[PDB]
Amino acid sequence: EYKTVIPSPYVKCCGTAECKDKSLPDYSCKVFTGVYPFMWGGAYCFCDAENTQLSEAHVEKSESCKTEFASAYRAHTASASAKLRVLYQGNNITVAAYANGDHAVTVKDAKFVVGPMSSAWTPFDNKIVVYKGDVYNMDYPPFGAGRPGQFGDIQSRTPESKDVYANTQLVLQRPAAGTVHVPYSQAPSGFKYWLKERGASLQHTAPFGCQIATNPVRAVNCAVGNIPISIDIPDAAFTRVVDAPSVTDMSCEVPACTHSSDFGGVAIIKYTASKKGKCAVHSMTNAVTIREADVEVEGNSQLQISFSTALASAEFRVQVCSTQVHCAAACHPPKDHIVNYP
Amino acid sequence: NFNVYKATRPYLAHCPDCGEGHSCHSPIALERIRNEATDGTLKIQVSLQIGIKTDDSHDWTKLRYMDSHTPADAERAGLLVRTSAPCTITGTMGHFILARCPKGETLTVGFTDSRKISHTCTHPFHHEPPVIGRERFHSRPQHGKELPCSTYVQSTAATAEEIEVHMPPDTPDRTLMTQQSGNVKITVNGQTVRYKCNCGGSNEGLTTTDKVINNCKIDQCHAAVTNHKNWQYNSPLVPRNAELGDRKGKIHIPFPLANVTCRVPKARNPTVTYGKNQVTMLLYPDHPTLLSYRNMGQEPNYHEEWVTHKKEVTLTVPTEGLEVTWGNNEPYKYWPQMSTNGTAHGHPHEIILYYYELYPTMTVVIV
Amino acid sequence: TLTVGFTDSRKISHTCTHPFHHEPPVIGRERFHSRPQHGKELPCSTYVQSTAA
Amino acid sequence: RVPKARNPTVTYGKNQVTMLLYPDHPTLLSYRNMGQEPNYHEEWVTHKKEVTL
Ligand SMILES: *[C@@H]1O[C@H](CO)[C@@H](O)[C@H](O)[C@H]1NC(C)=O
Repeated sequence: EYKTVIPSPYVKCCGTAECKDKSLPDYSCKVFTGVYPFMWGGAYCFCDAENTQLSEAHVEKSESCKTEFASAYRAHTASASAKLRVLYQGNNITVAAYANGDHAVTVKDAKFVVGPMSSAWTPFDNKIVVYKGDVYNMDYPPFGAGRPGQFGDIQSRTPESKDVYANTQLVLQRPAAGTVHVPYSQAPSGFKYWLKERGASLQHTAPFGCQIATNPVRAVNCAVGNIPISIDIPDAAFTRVVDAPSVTDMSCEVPACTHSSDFGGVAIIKYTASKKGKCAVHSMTNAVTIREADVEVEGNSQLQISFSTALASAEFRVQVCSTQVHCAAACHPPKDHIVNYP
Repeated sequence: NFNVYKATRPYLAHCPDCGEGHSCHSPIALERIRNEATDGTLKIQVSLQIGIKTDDSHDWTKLRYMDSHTPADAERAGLLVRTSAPCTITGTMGHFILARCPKGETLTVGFTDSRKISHTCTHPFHHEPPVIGRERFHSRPQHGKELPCSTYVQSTAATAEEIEVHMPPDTPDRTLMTQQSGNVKITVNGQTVRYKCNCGGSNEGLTTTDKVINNCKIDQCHAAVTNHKNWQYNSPLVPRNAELGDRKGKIHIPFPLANVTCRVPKARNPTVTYGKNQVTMLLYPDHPTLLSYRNMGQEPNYHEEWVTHKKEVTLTVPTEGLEVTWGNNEPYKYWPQMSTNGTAHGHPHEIILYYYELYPTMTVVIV
Repeated sequence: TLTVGFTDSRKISHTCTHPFHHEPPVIGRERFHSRPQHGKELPCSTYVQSTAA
Repeated sequence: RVPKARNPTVTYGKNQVTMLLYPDHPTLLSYRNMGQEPNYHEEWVTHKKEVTL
């Protein structure tokens, strides 16, 4: 917002004033004749119509700008950073890295590399305008061509730079007869107004709902494309096959299953193993997923596993201790049609 | 102790409204209104000083006002302001007052004189607090979220916000004159007065002593006391001294600006009923509030409505999910799950329902 | 609405009210609510303080 | 007395005028042809409407 400075008008009697140009933004001046102002104690002066009035005004930046303002940037490209959680050696570990295929991060003797982002799509735009805590995709007018009553009506290079540019059609008018005062046709401030018609923020208009923050401005949590990850894992974690207990006498059964967004499937497997030990479990068909990663096996015992599927009839193999076991079942539709968690 | 206003003086300027329709001259003229603060508190510039006496003290009891080209002190208590109902004053210093006032369109100020007189002025100024957050709230809550917002402060030491003060030009008053059998008598009573008359002889002259110009009508001319002792801070209404634009003497404007957190109410959690791939949210506004919804995919499907009554709204979820923002509360996400148990595999086929409920219009036109 | 009230020598407040819809007529196109420092002048009916009818 | 109105800001086009109006309070805007046919129109405005003629 801008402040309009209009010092005390110059009054004169029996003589005439004159306009001297001022090298100030949107500075304007005018003169009038025949005005006969009156004050509390009576007429200012005697000259009935020979008197004259000179007025002038200009517009400057407001000190409030140092605290409140709207800033227009021309952000074009972006970089990606991401946070990952990895189950390693039976514990959750957090990693942070730039998701552009360059940053490499060492953790627990293993080297992780993430990115680059498959999709270059962004929710932002070449030109953006930011308020205190809001961001807007909007093509601001070019500097020095602000249209009055609209965003950019006053342009400043920086909040502290003294130089400014303005366009406000500051036209004066003849003062009311019998009174001493200065009228001004100051243009209404388009900046304050734009705050009134800002519209929807980009945190709602962004496709894929990429949450937007500030200081710094980032777009976060939007699902687009995929990520490549390369992990160099030292052999220390690796265990020779002989170390792992063997497995035999594999049987599978499904007392019931329910294709749903949750782990609605339960499978009971009878197994026999050489010795007590951990053993990984996996499903080699992408159509089905298993919540569990590994499990301890003692020998001729059984175990239960919770899994999620989408097939009406679930017919799949399961891998454990380098062995395959079939599993066939007929799931049923649940009752709910929509869920909150993803 | 923030004492820079030694040589200042109040105005007595043409206020736009002295009451009852006619506009006259009052000591409470106002010419500047600042409302850029998001919180809603307003600075009000005022003609007359406050918090001082003639001896330049700092007690808040009194305030300075001009009258008959002479200063006087009046009780600070009677000062008040209004827009539609009595407002609340918080700032009292120099020529600026910090006040907060409910939604109002005009703005008047009033005070009681040592003259036991009520002097009041008003300006039409549309004061509309900006709705911060979606929930258009009018009184901040016991419980709610906190958001940043601009506002003012009580500090009385500014940083390079200067306002010039200049020597008052003059005040031409003819009460000093009086006709003595065609002999005008001008009384000075201890000031510097320039008289100037179209009459001959001593037509012009600056004096500080009572004078007489014989054989001339009082209405012949006018004279003005030329005061140049205590400076008067610039305003558009006051005429200029007629020599140049600026004059030495600058004062800082107090009550700077900063942004602080402010509270904002949450919204009644709506009651949601259910249907096939469809959600029926019933909403209780409790006050004007915004409800928006958008798809979770590459297409927004943006919508945002204002609500003030209980609307029961229905949304059809897409296969990729849908999120709805209600007031300032955290948005709720709903994404579809499989549709129905109606379909089932068995001796009666009942597979068309399978391939319709799941992947409707697909794997069915394939049939 | 429109109410009037007064304080008695009885040190009592006596008040009455009538529902009367008071709507000033908008004079001119610009629906203005407080008259300006600067503006045009138009005729309009009104009263006066004379005490001799 | 009665207030004037903020002078609108007018932009341009082929045989077309785009007047942007700042009400500052409820106000009336009307337009009419200069010929034998009025083409009368008169609207009330309270927000900044950008109108085209
Ligand atoms: C890892 O995160 C899961 C998430 O719920 C938690 O249950 C588990 O205790 C965490 N720690 C592990 C798996 O060691």
